[PDB]
Amino acid sequence: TRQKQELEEELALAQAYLEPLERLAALAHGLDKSPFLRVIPFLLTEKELP
Amino acid sequence: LIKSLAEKEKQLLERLEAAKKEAEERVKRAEAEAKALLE
Repeated sequence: TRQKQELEEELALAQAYLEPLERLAALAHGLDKSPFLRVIPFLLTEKELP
Repeated sequence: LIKSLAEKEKQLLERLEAAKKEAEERVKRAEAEAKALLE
């Protein structure tokens, strides 16, 4: 039961941010952990980017 | 903003490699002067 609850929580938390983490990693595939630039990623709102 | 940034950071690291090689060159000429003056 502990393994099932942990696996269900892990599957839910993975599905909550599955495609967006992949898209952000594909966008930031040049400086992911480079020691000159931190990349603040934010799952933010609709097209009000200004 | 993926491929060009990766290759630019690689080229920055290559210039750092060139600086480490010229520091090794300074170690080399220090060795050369030490042996020549001892001789």
